[PDB]
Amino acid sequence: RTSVTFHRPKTLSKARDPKYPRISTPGRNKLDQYQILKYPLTTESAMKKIEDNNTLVFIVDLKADKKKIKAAVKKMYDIQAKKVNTLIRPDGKKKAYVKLTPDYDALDVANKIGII
Amino acid sequence: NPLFEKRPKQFGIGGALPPKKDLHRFVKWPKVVRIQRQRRILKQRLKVPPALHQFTRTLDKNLATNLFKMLLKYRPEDKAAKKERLLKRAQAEAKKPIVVKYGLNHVTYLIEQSKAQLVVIAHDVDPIELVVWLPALCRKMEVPYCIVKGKSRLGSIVHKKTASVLCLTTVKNEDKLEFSKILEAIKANFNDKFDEVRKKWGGGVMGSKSQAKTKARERLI
Amino acid sequence: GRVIRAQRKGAGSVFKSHTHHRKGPARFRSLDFGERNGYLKGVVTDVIHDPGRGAPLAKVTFRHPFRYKHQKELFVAAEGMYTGQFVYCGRRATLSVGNVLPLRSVPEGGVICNVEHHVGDRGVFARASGDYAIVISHNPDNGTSRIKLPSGAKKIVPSSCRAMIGQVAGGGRTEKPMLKAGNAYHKYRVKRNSWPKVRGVAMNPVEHPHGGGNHQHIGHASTVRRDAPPGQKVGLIAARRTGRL
RNA sequence: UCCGACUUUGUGAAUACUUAUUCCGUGGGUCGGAAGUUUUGGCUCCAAGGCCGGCCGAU
RNA sequence: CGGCCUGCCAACCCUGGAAACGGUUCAGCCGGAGGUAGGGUCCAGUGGCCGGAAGAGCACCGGGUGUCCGGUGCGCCCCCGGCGGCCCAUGAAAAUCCGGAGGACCGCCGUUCACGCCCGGUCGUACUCAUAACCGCAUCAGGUCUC
RNA sequence: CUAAGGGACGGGGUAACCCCGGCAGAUAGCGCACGCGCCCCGAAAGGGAAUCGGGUUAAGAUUUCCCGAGCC
Ligand SMILES: [K+]
Ligand SMILES: [K+]
Ligand SMILES: [K+]
Ligand SMILES: [K+]
Ligand SMILES: [K+]
Ligand SMILES: [K+]
Ligand SMILES: [K+]
Ligand SMILES: [Mg+2]
Ligand SMILES: [Mg+2]
Ligand SMILES: [Mg+2]
Ligand SMILES: [Mg+2]
Ligand SMILES: [Mg+2]
Ligand SMILES: [Mg+2]
Ligand SMILES: [Mg+2]
Ligand SMILES: [Mg+2]
Ligand SMILES: [Mg+2]
Ligand SMILES: [Mg+2]
Ligand SMILES: [Mg+2]
Ligand SMILES: [Mg+2]
Ligand SMILES: [Mg+2]
Ligand SMILES: [Mg+2]
Repeated sequence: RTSVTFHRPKTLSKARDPKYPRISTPGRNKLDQYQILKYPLTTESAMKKIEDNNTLVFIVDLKADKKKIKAAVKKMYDIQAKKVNTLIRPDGKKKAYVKLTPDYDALDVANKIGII
Repeated sequence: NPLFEKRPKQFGIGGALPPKKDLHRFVKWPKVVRIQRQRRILKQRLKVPPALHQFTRTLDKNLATNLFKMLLKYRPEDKAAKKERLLKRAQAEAKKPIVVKYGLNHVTYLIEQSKAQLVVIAHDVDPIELVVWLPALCRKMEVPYCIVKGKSRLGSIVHKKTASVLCLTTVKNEDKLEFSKILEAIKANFNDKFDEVRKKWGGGVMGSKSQAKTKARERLI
Repeated sequence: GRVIRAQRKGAGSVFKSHTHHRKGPARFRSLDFGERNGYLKGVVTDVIHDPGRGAPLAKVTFRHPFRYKHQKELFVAAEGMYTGQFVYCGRRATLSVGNVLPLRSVPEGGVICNVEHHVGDRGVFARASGDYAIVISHNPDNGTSRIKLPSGAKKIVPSSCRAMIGQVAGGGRTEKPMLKAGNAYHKYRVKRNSWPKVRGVAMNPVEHPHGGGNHQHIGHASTVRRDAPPGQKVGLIAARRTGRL
């Protein structure tokens, strides 16, 4: 005992291997792409962003962060987002500014969706 | 090789830093270790009444190893052996066994019934009031008894832990002479001395430092 | 009535000491084997000011006796100590100002400061600026020593108690007139909430035993029993005499 | 708050003891018995060496 | 933001050796514990030139022209530097970052270098800040911290 | 991130609500088997990774959008 100080010794601890699962339902992704992308904005200010900055405006879930948004637009419309700017509006909803990469034309995407 | 050389270090008060030492006696132990060590010291310092001090006198090592090697002959059957004996009887569809008796209530009953031929008492029954009266009862009933070290040793014989008392009522005819020689030695101690034993207190031993500093004061006279 | 000001200080609410800019407790290094049997050299690195303390403190660095580490100490500085000076602590330390010695090693008449009351106390006596204790006599049978405290009282201490050689630095501080309420305000700003004292005769009876009256006067003897309850024990407490001799 | 009784509260000599209790110190770091570093404001740890993982060096 | 230059006031280095003392500030003060002098190192800048960058912005003329040269200061605001004074007053801490002492260990393996590749979450962000967006029952001569 | 300060494991008190943090309790872990070992909250004026110029709206951006140029 070269130390005059006693320390608690290191003891083995096993991991949890339960005899039954506490949850048996698999657990389903309730924040899927349809919850993330609710609907696009069609205001006059929102329509200007389409042809001026290659940008689509969406109303998004409050629980959706920027990473889920760009993954959602890719799985919904097969387009690539260059960047996503988000805000929470004074009405309490979340609004996303989705700028598409060059070689994606938001006006063509806007025509396919139906907002134009 | 001339390159090799000694590089001694002088370990003074303001000298080289000392190497790792044992430092065992200066270790600050957990509270559980400190309480059990102080409990041993307190029992040494406090005057121990004779009825408790008598458990300090234990069976001799030579006698104890003789008695236990004989107590091993009369071990009760283990759980598997009892199961096997049940099956063997069931195949026919026995004999009176000679085994050690144990359990404080059962041993106490045998002694008052005058059937105990030898009583073995453990020296470390933690509630000491369980067996503190036992040497008096065995001596009153004229029963040879001894105090041996280890309740866990007594427990091992009966396939338990901490038997705390063992009783022999019967011995085999192959062991009558050996059991009798054992019996007289256990009677010479523990039974014929019980009367003189009932007056010895023996519990006032001080610490080594306290002893050394009284010897000096005694030598200064 | 209401709780008097003397009683309210024990709650320690606004009467706690002002210690936000203090440099740490000033005291000897913990007694150990090297000090008990030999000497240990440290070097003074700084002489610093401690708010609320009249005496300067000395920062001293030792080498740890068994760990590869530095050991930094801070105690009250004796007068004459200086930076870059070697100080020695222990049984075999030389009788020089700034050294820390057991009382057994200090002859009769020596001037000492920061004197321990119990062995390993790290210094309890004669710590204020300009103060010191005097070694009066030694008893080898009981292993005790007699010292004279700054108040004049004789005291019996174990001969193994440690003291620093010399007197505390910063003496003469209270000979200078303060001259100003503002100088007193700054002095107590770094000590405690105590300075501006209102006379008890200037109060109402609800606040003080001296309060009230159509003239400012105590109206009863200002000497008070030693066993008076708090709130009643004001004025001169358990005084054997009064007046100016 | 002072003061007395009981309790905590024990042991042995013609006042002593120490383990209860109380207080102080330490990162519980050289305690008891025996045997055999004053240097100048510098650095100092994790052993060289010897002998068979082991012992001395480090009673 | 990047490169080169410059290099204040202090601080530091090398040579040398000072009374008939000298150097020096508005004030101080400094020198055989090495001054004056000579020659250098570093430090900071919100300093200079180039890149950025004239392609911008601005002012004119109907695409075009120009965007230049000096002077001054007990001036005002901000920041910095370096001295002096004052205290029975001596005027936070931690995260974070950098440097160093040592050298166990290690060779086709080391590399705090340049260039090159990818990524960067959540919440706030409008407006008033007051003789009308705050409190005083009000669109109240009051009150309410700043640049 | 820490400041004055606040809460709080164990322990102590308390009929319980609750009141006490230095009273030290095997302190619950950290590097490379081996080695070491003296909780959180609390500042949009304290400390602190890194951005600039120009343009743009009815309403934004006194550095978030656009252009260009950097940085961590
Ligand atoms: K009251
Ligand atoms: K006050
Ligand atoms: K007064
Ligand atoms: K009065
Ligand atoms: K904004
Ligand atoms: K108003
Ligand atoms: K902050
Ligand atoms: Mg945002
Ligand atoms: Mg009045
Ligand atoms: Mg009154
Ligand atoms: Mg020059
Ligand atoms: Mg340019
Ligand atoms: Mg132009
Ligand atoms: Mg201004
Ligand atoms: Mg190195
Ligand atoms: Mg923290
Ligand atoms: Mg605090
Ligand atoms: Mg609790
Ligand atoms: Mg915080
Ligand atoms: Mg800040
Ligand atoms: Mg605006």
